[PDB]
Amino acid sequence: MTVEQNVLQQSAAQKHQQTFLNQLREITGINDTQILQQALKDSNGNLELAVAFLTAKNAKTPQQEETTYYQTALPGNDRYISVGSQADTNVIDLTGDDKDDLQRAIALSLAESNRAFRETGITDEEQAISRVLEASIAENKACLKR
Repeated sequence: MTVEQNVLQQSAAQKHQQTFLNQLREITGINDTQILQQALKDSNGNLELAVAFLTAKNAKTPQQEETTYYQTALPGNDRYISVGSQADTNVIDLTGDDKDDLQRAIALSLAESNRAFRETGITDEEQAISRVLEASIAENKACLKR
């Protein structure tokens, strides 16, 4: 797939800096192309030195075996900030169980009645109008010239 070859064309003198520098990426497992050539100018042809200028601390060998050089083969990212954590709203009530409304239906009527009534009820009006007619003599005995 990624054959480390193809077709070489001269460039022998350059083959030196290539290998030496290439190495720097191998021993210390460094991945900086700029800091490397820099480690060379200071090493003056010294490997463990150019290496030292890069790690200048510790260093092993089985760390990261030159596997690739593109998408860092990133075999995983990591948990970011955190979850969303939405609102846990789910209480209240859509209906609110309000059956007292009808209690208003009848109630309201209880009004149209206590307002349509006449406090009386016995309807003594009949006995009245009557006693009146007679007052003037309701009917008539000896009709007039009319």
